Amino acid sequence: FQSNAMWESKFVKEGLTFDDVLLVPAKSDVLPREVSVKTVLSESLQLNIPLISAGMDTVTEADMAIAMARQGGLGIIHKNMSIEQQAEQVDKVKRSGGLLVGAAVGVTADAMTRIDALVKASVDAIVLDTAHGHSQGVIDKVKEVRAKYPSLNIIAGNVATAEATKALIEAGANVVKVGIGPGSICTTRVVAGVGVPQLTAVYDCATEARKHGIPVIADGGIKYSGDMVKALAAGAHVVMLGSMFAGVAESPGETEIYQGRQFKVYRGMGSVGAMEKGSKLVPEGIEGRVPYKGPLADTVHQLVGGLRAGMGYCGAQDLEFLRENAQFIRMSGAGLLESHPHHVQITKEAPNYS
Amino acid sequence: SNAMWESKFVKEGLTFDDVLLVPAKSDVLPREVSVKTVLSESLQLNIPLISAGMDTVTEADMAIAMARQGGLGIIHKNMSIEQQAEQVDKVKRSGGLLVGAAVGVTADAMTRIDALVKASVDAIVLDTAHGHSQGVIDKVKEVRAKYPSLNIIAGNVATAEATKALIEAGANVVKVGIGPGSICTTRVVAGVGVPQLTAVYDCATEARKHGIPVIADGGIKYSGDMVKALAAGAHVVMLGSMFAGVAESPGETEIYQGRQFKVYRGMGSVGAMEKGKLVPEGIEGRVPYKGPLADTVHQLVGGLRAGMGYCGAQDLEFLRENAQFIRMSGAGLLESHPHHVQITKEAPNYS
Amino acid sequence: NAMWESKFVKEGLTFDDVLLVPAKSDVLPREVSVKTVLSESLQLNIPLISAGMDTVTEADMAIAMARQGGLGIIHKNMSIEQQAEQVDKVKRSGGLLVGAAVGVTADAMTRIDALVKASVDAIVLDTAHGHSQGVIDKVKEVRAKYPSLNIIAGNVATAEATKALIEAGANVVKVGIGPGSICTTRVVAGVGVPQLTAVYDCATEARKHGIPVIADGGIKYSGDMVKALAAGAHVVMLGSMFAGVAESPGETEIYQGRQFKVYRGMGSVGAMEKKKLVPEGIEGRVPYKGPLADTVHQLVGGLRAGMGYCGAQDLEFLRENAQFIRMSGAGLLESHPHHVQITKEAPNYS
Amino acid sequence: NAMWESKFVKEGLTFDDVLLVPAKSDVLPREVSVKTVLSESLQLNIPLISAGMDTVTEADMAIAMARQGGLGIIHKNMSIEQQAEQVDKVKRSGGLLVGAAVGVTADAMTRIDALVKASVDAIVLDTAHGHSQGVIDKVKEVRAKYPSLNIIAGNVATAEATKALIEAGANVVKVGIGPGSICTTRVVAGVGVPQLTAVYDCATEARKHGIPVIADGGIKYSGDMVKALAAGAHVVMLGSMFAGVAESPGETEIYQGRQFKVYRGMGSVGAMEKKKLVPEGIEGRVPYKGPLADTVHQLVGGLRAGMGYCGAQDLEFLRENAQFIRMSGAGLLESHPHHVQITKEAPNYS
Ligand SMILES: C=C(C)c1cccc(C(C)(C)NC(=O)Nc2ccc(Cl)c(N[C@@H]3OC[C@@H](O)[C@@H](O)[C@H]3O)c2)c1
Ligand SMILES: C=C(C)c1cccc(C(C)(C)NC(=O)Nc2ccc(Cl)c(N[C@@H]3OC[C@@H](O)[C@@H](O)[C@H]3O)c2)c1
Ligand SMILES: C=C(C)c1cccc(C(C)(C)NC(=O)Nc2ccc(Cl)c(N[C@@H]3OC[C@@H](O)[C@@H](O)[C@H]3O)c2)c1
Ligand SMILES: C=C(C)c1cccc(C(C)(C)NC(=O)Nc2ccc(Cl)c(N[C@@H]3OC[C@@H](O)[C@@H](O)[C@H]3O)c2)c1
Ligand SMILES: O=c1[nH]cnc2c1ncn2[C@@H]1O[C@H](COP(=O)(O)O)[C@@H](O)[C@H]1O
Ligand SMILES: O=c1[nH]cnc2c1ncn2[C@@H]1O[C@H](COP(=O)(O)O)[C@@H](O)[C@H]1O
Ligand SMILES: O=c1[nH]cnc2c1ncn2[C@@H]1O[C@H](COP(=O)(O)O)[C@@H](O)[C@H]1O
Ligand SMILES: O=c1[nH]cnc2c1ncn2[C@@H]1O[C@H](COP(=O)(O)O)[C@@H](O)[C@H]1O
Ligand SMILES: [K+]
Ligand SMILES: [K+]
Ligand SMILES: [K+]
Ligand SMILES: [K+]
Repeated sequence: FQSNAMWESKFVKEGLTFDDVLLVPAKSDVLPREVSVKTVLSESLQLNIPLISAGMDTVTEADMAIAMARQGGLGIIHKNMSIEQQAEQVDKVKRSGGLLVGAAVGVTADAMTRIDALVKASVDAIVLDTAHGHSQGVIDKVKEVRAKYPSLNIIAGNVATAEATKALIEAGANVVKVGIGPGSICTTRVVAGVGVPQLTAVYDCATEARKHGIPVIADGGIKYSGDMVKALAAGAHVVMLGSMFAGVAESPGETEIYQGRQFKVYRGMGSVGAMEKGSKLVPEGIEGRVPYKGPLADTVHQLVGGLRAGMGYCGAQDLEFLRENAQFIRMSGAGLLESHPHHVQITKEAPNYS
Repeated sequence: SNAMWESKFVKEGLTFDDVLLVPAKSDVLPREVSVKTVLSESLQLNIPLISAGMDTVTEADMAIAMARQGGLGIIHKNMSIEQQAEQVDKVKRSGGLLVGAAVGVTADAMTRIDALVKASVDAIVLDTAHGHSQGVIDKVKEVRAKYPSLNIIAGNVATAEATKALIEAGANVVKVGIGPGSICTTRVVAGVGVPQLTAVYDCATEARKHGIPVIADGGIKYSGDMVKALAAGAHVVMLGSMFAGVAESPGETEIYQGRQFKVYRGMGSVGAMEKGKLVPEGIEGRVPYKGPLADTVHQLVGGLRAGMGYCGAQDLEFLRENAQFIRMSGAGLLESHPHHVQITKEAPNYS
Repeated sequence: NAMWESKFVKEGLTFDDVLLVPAKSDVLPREVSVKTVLSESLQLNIPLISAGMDTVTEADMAIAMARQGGLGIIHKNMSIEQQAEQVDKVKRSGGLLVGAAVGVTADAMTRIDALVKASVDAIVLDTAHGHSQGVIDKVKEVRAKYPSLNIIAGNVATAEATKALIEAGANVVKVGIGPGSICTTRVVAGVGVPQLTAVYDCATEARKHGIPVIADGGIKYSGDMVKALAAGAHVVMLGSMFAGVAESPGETEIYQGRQFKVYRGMGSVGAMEKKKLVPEGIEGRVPYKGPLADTVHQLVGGLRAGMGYCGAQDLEFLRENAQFIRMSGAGLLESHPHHVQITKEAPNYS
Repeated sequence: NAMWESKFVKEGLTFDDVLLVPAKSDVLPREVSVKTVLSESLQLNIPLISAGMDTVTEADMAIAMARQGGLGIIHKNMSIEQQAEQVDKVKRSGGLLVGAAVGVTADAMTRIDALVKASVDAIVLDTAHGHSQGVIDKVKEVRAKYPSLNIIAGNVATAEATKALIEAGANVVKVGIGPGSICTTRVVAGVGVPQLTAVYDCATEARKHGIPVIADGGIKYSGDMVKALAAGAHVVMLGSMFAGVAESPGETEIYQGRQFKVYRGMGSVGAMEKKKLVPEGIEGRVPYKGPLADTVHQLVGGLRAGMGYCGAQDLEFLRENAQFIRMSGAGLLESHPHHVQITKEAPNYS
């Protein structure tokens, strides 16, 4: 009947994102240079740094995955290519000294065929990427892959609620990817009206996944290295970055001079440009440019450096302590203005602030 | 009694940019969801879109295009009674299409309604600035007593009491929206308004008891705002600025800075009132030319279908009854839009 | 330990935080009564007062304001003789109501005596901090010598300060610490109360004694005046919205083909000159708007629209029954015109 | 589970989130006392300390700050002999008070020995994270060797951190992690506390031991200083507001016809080289302001006006009695001047 308790709970929940909070410094006994940033995603997947490059056609291919793995991270080779081409990218990364590599797979009828070639190429993890992870199609596809490959690392997403996280874990997924709408090139929340603020989404999903011993991945919305520290402190084992990697030298594509500086193309996989590469349509992403940042090593050094400093401020020896003990404090828009530089004209741009 | 003095600053309101829709378990794909909606027995739409009854938005060509897309058009009342009845008759002659017409609360209101009924209009829109007026209530009772089977759309209102008053007067559809229009200054020049998402939610809460649908009119800037309006209790949304740049809109295309634009102004603006001193409650402006209506409608329905898919809603009734929101700050809004990226090209659904 | 734990308890609201809730209405906007009674000998046909500033109100402004049904406050940045002649000029042109600003100094009573001889209708004892012992002692001194004189005291922003001035003998209290468009008090001194909360807090106290309050400062559109009156104020005082009017002092200057007029705070460097100075105001310019009658028509028109939305037959009903709803910053962007390139200016929105 | 469920419970306020509520005042701004006592051997006529940065305070700045009634902290980006000569130069200029900054290294004890022999008045054991064991162990090592030396330890932003440094030997605590105008700690590390909540939380613990705190960073206008003192701080520390005066280190540059001075964070690349460093500061420029005396007069002038609004005859009354009121971003826009095109620059606003 009309006894709709859902009607009066429509506007009950509240959500927080990175710019809403700060990490509260605590007693510390460990220097930043001696903290442990290693993380374990499964029994056959350990990362020395908690950084994964996104599986997008302007972010990660073979050269990016090789450079990411040599930094201690992981690269997800995108799926906007043929099955044999993607397997050739995976095989190229594997032969380069026994490095880790991942590959993205869509939820289509041809998914099992693509996963077969990736497993034959000795892929370490597949990423069942989709816009709405909490669908029956993704759930059924996780179970079919789990039955065929019991020892394969499966990364499933994207989700933003605890119930969605529970459904993917009991379907076979050993890693859950969190993020509906936070991406720098994403318009899902604008054209569809759906999303969860990324920090609340990471906290709600990690709350459910910690009951089963499953890690979660913070995917999208990270603009500065401090946002990565907040995502890990909110419960995530590892973060996935797109915009902060699209400008590095190992990224696909060359440099074009724009506004007098070198720029690189960065576009969403749900944009018009990306969807036509693998084919009106209602897009959920945009196309654009990010500044050129030189080699990947210089960017990863700044990222890890900011994490080590933040863990020093919080007294975290390893990521598990930060995940379980770090406390936040909420601030208003005025607090954000105070957090950034203010009332001073910046002359030289810093390696970690633009 | 100091009850009214102590409750002045108690209520709180939310707009579209304050909230997001929470994803839920989904068994349906966006292309297999149903966007149909029923306002009454004699007024069913294939898509939940109504074009605003404004002189720069909807005339005969716009109403014909809206109906052939599955929606509805409201012929504006800034014309003679014979001209509005003739435009209604043109739309009906184009294949029995659904069409509406706007009527004010004046002395010639019944005369204009008499001519619109003879033209076989499908719905009368008694539109006024303050729907919670005694004159508006009396007019609805005067029309309902004369035409017991006529679809009467009354507005605009923004509170639960006003919704109950118009329903008890005879209105079978209620229009919600005081202030949120893109060309509206009512909240600025008069200080009166209710945040549109809270207004829709409060009016639908009262209207759902009596089985009366509400129209979310004004404030919609992207296709995601329409999803939030329907999820908040609205059966159908009304759009103005989203339809002004469409080729089927009345008025020719102007050239400004080489680009193509179309005039868009509020019915309470100075220019609109001089057509048919003054204290205006709207402004006059221009919007970019968007081309044929079919391209704009495709993007709007596509975002709605994607939104219903995220929420696991097969039909619009499930969205109204089950969709949950989450509140966010301004920082959440900035995260929701694209950010820290130099946009290269404009998207079809993101301007 | 109670004062230490209550430092951050209070919350405050301003005009852009709220909207008025429409209500059942049986009255058309052209039927409403905008009259207001400040005292037995001070009745206004419109709830509008022009601020006592040297770029807003002099003889010509006060004459035009009073003819529209309002009131003008002649500023005090002039000699006693010159201010007495300004007041007499307004009285000699039809017997119009007029007010005059007076500061708290040793010269205060001498200036008040000349204004009273000029048949001034209301003295505005305007100071930066109305909640001081010097201002209170001055109000008792003036009321003792002039029992029938209308005394407007300010500025204050708390219920405690409102009660102190009423018990001192003031019959009208002026509210506003910081919200002025040219004011920097909250920036340079860190002190203030959000104007809508200040009006409501002071009106809550003043209504117990049957004393009206003036909402002074922060009004940038006609809708802000409606909110201030609905929050408990009997009348509003405007500065920036009258500084561009032709009847204001100063000439019109043209900048990039558009006319402007000078507008500055009385605590700015320029006003007090007319290194050792620490100002609490800035100096700037506002667009030229032409005759006062056009601005007043838009102002009263916007008020009549708002009173119609609220079902207020008179200002006393709106003062006691109007309800607000709070909104965020996204609600403010929705309230203003948005996502449309504005082609031409409106007479009440620029 | 308790630590997991309390992650997002606390809420923090900054300067632009609140205003000071005006109260009854029997005291004029010119007759209030702005003196403060940090310890028995460190008393200041005005509550101003210039930051220990290579673009803010050296010998000339500390001399001018001391002659104005404040204190200057010699930065540590120089050899031990250079810093001792700078401290000695300030002492030779009429027995003026001077402070010196010291880092937490193995060289710290040797640097402190040379500063003590130069008759330094207070050392500033400054570091990025004052709530670490190395900073605690260093304070205890310095306190044991110099029981009468004024030790200012920081930086911190938590009551627990304040207690740890107090029990280690520090008689003055410096509050501030993030709010600096040139600081990017909160951006690149994600760590910080809104400055006004940090000052209030740390002063809450410090006052239970009779220990003063220093509000360090985030002050953009004179009103922010009044809020920091009213939040519980005995004295404020300024960097950006002092870097543009003549007495600060560096020389004047020209940019777009105006005069500027270089101002950079000590955690910036330029300050540390004086691509392996991960900086927590930026390099920039600030407009030239002239002699220090003109800036100090506007700062103290804002404090005297704010204390007059609050009815605080001394700084102790302001810390113990001043009440705040919270406001939204709309209230912040009302606080600043608005809807008026500013024509002239005020000596205390932009
Ligand atoms: C004012 C700032 C912020 C600043 C100034 C100059 C330079 C810095 C740099 C950029 C170097 N960043 C920094 O040192 N970050 C930091 C972060 C977290 C922690 Cl826990 C620590 N912990 C230890 O504290 C004790 C002492 O040994 C310190 O040297 C350090 O090793 C340090 C920053
Ligand atoms: C990263 C994003 C957002 C993105 C990337 C590339 C492309 C897209 C596009 C723009 C194509 N939009 C999208 O797919 N929208 C969407 C919306 C709502 C729902 Cl419920 C679904 N549901 C189904 O999920 C399971 C699987 O069947 C999927 O194929 C899908 O049909 C999809 C978006
Ligand atoms: C805001 C919109 C959409 C708008 C559109 C065109 C024009 C207007 C104008 C600018 C004319 N302003 C308006 O009419 N203001 C208004 C304010 C308050 C009240 Cl109470 C009323 N009451 C109505 O008076 C007339 C009659 O319809 C009565 O029945 C009653 O409803 C009207 C505004
Ligand atoms: C409208 C403003 C703000 C303004 C207008 C013109 C000039 C001013 C100036 C810039 C001069 N600042 C000012 O006076 N600041 C102020 C601050 C705090 C207090 Cl407590 C007081 N107390 C007053 O001392 C003198 C005496 O009148 C006392 O009775 C009492 O009123 C004054 C400001
Ligand atoms: O076009 C798209 N629409 C919505 N989300 C996208 C799209 N393309 C990439 N994403 C997401 O955004 C993430 C990277 O965004 P960023 O790191 O914040 O710039 C990816 O890992 C995806 O999860
Ligand atoms: O001038 C006016 N004043 C106030 N509201 C108006 C005016 N003109 C149109 N509207 C409203 O605004 C709606 C369209 O606004 P939009 O869809 O946001 O651009 C219309 O359907 C009316 O409800
Ligand atoms: O310089 C000043 N400092 C602080 N407040 C002022 C100053 N000058 C005028 N005001 C106040 O600001 C009001 C007008 O401001 P406005 O109408 O909002 O622009 C006046 O009536 C005074 O109450
Ligand atoms: O580079 C740095 N990183 C972080 N904080 C800094 C740095 N340099 C100075 N600070 C802090 O910022 C204060 C001055 O900043 P300001 O007065 O707000 O502009 C100093 O007293 C230090 O506490
Ligand atoms: K900062
Ligand atoms: K986004
Ligand atoms: K509007
Ligand atoms: K102001």
